[PDB]
Parts: sequence; structure tokens; C-alpha cells
Amino acid sequence: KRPNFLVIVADDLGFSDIGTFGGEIATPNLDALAIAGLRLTDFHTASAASPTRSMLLTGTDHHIAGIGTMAEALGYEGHLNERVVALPELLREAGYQTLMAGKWHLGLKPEQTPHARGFERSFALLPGAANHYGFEPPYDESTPRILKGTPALYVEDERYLDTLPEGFYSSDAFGDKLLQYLKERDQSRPFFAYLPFSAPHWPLQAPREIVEKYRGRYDAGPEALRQERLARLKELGLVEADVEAHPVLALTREWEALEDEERAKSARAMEVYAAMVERMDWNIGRVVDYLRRQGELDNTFVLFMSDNGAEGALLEAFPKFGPDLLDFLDRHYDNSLENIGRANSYVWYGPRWAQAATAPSRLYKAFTTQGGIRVPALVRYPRLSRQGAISHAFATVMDVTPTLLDLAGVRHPGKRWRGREIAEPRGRSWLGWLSGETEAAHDENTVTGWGLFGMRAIRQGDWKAVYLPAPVGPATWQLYDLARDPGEIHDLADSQPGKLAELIEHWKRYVSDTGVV
Ligand SMILES: O=P(O)(Oc1cccc(Br)c1)c1ccccc1
Ligand SMILES: [Ca+2]
Repeated sequence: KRPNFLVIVADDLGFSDIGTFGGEIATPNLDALAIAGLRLTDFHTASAASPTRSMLLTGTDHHIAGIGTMAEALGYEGHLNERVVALPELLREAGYQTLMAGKWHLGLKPEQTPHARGFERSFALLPGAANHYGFEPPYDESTPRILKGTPALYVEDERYLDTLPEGFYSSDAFGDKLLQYLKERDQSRPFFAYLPFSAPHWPLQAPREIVEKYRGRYDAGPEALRQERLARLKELGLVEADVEAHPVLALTREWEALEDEERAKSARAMEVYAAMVERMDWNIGRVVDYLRRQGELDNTFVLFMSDNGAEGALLEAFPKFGPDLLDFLDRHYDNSLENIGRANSYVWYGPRWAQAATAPSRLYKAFTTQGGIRVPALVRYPRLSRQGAISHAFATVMDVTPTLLDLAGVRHPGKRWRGREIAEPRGRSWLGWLSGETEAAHDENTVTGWGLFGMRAIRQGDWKAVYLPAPVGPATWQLYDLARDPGEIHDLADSQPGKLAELIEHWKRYVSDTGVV
């Protein structure tokens, strides 16, 4: 009996959003998995979506894997490249049926789809985002660049779909298709099921009957929400009782300065966001419940994670996502209070709502601070001894591929594969740790880097240096002790210059080992 694998990925979901991670959002199915399983407080991705995915499915750094930056902002090919082999390719050759429904974000062309990169069945959104209901604006030269880059471009296997079924809603469709593939499976061989949702990613959109469950829940605003989330994190033991939260940084007006109408719309956005997450969770339950009734769940290793920190961006602030985003939305969408959440609305919830969900951490998605890279994760697999607990052991998304190969009885092919030279995993298997033999998969000497959009981080043990350029940081290296300062508040660069210079060496090594530009 070799295990099945179920890897579920939420898109821009925040660290404390779900119930068992401190949240008020209804997530009964993930909560059952998390309390019985092991929850992780020091698990890491990249600061953004496609880089994190490139890493999940190869076991090495996104700069090696082809996503050195996002395609949309151009191993810098803009897709998963031929210098790496992908987990599903490896498992498919060892007898696993490879199944996916969800967001891909690792290439748009035939030779780059899931069906080209190791999946026997796949239903995928290829770009980084799209309208959850398939409602499309007009496309021409003049359409905002951010909209031109996010059409509802789906594929099933090799067939690019020219229409979507009626009632299409992204999370419900991904639940539907993965269930179909599981029910159609060969019941006497194991599976690798990959369930990358595009929820709760903008535009924020969800069925009204779920949104209505949160009516008025967010009327006290995002600081009030942050205070609730931090109290609950502490109460549950997810964060140390006296942790100092990083201060909230935003260029928008604070809740109390806002006019009544603006508040009503901003709260309605966060109501919609909550319904996205509950509705995601509902589709996760349909899949998990089917596996359970089949007698398969207990020999399934289940991993759930978000792909980056919660999304604080103001899409109207990046004129390269335009020209004229807001004017185009005014003319083509209906963002009135009543309509927010339907197919022809288009909103994002902004920096303050997002910081409520990353607290105590500094900032959010697209930064190299812990706000952008520390994400919620859980593992439910009852053959592991380390279950029912909360672990603060350091771990990354690069650890997953090695772990699953290990569990599957499969050797990584080393440096050549299908007659091409290839990269070897930078992560470490979780099996010694999760099987209870060791306290963690890494130690006080483990070195890890990040670099993206001109920001840097370098970590060794619990020591981390960060580099944020202008206008979002001081354009210099800052040094943090994450054992004492999870908020990355107290810069130690002057009190501990030897430690920093050491980390700076490690950074140069990372640049040269990974090909960072
Ligand atoms: O994965 P994505 O959500 O990532 C980012 C990263 C930095 C800033 C922003 Br805004 C979105 C994204 C979605 C669609 C097109 C381009 C990028
Ligand atoms: Ca994402």
C-alpha cells in the first residue's frame, strides 16, 4: 500500500483566515483535517503565485525553475522550463494517476500545459487570474493591461475550451472536475490529486447565498478585525503570548476617517472574501468526503497551503496595470454596494484588510518580509506520528516534492532525465521529522533565500536579513532575530554587524547558485 496524495493550494488566502488558524470564517472541512493533523506556523513559500508554484512542483528555487520573475513582468523563460523535472512527471512514470483541476499559472502554450507537464487528466485556468464566473470585458488595445493578462482561458487536457458551462463558478467547477476524475479513476492504483484554487484571489466574487451569511460581520473594520485575529492566534498557541505585532502601513485612509458609503462597500468586499473562503472550503469537503466514503482518506497524505501572503495590493496604484483601470471598470462593471460580489463587479479588498490576516507579520504579498512569505499549512496523514499538534519547525514549499517522492518509494532521477540535464531539489524530505525521529527537517545552519521584484531576504537558522527598496523600504539590509522578533520590528544591523555580513555572503551565494538577476 503506497499512499495517495492530495495537495490543495489556496490563492492569496491569509495566515489567520481559517477557523483553526485564528479566523472567524466558516471552514469546517479544513478545520477537521487541521485539528487531527499537524498545523505549521513557520512554513514558507515565495512572495508571489507563479514563483511559489514553480517551487512546489520541482523542489527547487523559482529562479532555477523558469519563473525568475512573473511572466507578466519580463531561467527567466516565464514558464516551467526544461532545466527541471516536475513531481507529477516523476509519479506518473512510477504508476500514479496524475489528476488536477485548478489554476495553473505556469504557462499558456500547449507544450507548457499540465497535460504536457505530467497530468493525465486536467481542467485548468492557465493565466494568473480570471473572472470567477467567466464574464469577460471587451478586449482590445485599449483594455487595461491587468485585464488583458487575465482572460478566462481554460484547458481540459489538450482541448482549449471555447465555452464554459452555465452556472460556472471557479471553485465549484474545480470541485466538480476533480471529483469526476476521482470517480473515474482506476481504483486499484494510487493517485496524485492537485487542487489549486483561484479563490480567494481578486476580483472578489462569490454566490450571494454565502455572502449573506457574513452580512454585517465586518462593520467594525480591519483594525478591529486584526485585534480579534491576534487575540485568537495567542489563545490557540499559534503565536507567542507576548509577540509584538508589526505596525500597519498603508497609504489609504483608516477606517474611522472613511465616509459611510465607502465603509459599506469596503465591508461588503470583506464579506464577499469570507464567502469565497467558505465556498472553497465547501468544495474541499465534497472531495474529502468522497475519498472518506471510498475508504481512501487514511492512506491519503493531504497537504493544504496558501501560495503567498494575503493580498494587500491597490491595483489602481500601478499605472503599468492600466492605463485608466478605474475608468474602464466604471464603464464596464457595476461596483455599486448591492452588486459587489457578482460576475459583473470587479473589486479587491486592499492593504488594511490584508494586514489583518498577516498579523503579527510585517506587510503582505509581493514582499520578502514574513507577511509575504509565511503562509498557513497543514498535513493530515495518520501514518505519521507527528499529528494532532501545532509545530513551529521551519519548513518551505521546496520540501514538498522530496517528501512526496520519499513517501511514494521514488528516487529523484538526479542530474539527467529524458536525455536532458536537470536541477536537483534544494529542499529536504519531511519524513524523518514527521515520522517523529527528528524535531525538524532543518537546523540552525540551514540557509534559504528569496528574491523578487527587487526585494531580498536571506535566512540562516532563525536569523533573517531583509532588503526592501524605495519607496517601500529604506533601500538597505535590515537584520532580524525571528526567535525574538517575529514582527521584523527591531533592526539589529548595527548591534550585530558580523551576523549581517555573514548573511550577506550567504545572499551572494544564493544569487550565484540560483541565477538571480
Ligand atoms: O499572481 P499574481 O496574483 O501576482 C501578483 C504579484 C505582484 C503584484 C500583484 Br497586484 C499580483 C498575478 C495575477 C494576474 C496577473 C499577474 C500577476
Ligand atoms: Ca497567489
